[PDB]
Amino acid sequence: GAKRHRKVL
Amino acid sequence: SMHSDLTFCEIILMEMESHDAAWPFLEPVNPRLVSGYRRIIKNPMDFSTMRERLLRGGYTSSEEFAADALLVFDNCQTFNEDDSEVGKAGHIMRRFFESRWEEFYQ
Repeated sequence: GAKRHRKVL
Repeated sequence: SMHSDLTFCEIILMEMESHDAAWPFLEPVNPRLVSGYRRIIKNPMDFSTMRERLLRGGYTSSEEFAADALLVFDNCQTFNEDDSEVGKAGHIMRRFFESRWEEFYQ
């Protein structure tokens, strides 16, 4: 799955 | 010497790059692929940028090199979930980096 920011950010 | 220290830094960088887990850090992050990266990370750094700096003689000490390596690892921790593939990869790189830096103290 794709690289993505922490949900909280 | 500066030269012998920087030679060893170059070796550490090569050895990091040789790991399977180095893949997220080889080139600068493109925020067109990775949403919010520019908003969240103020000071981007990656291994290609470090390699170019070494080749041009832009590090005057192994401490300057270490500062960039740490930025790579800290940016990764900051941006990515710890259980993400990239998060995990940064933890692997930092651990390996420290394991090699130890040779300065043997």
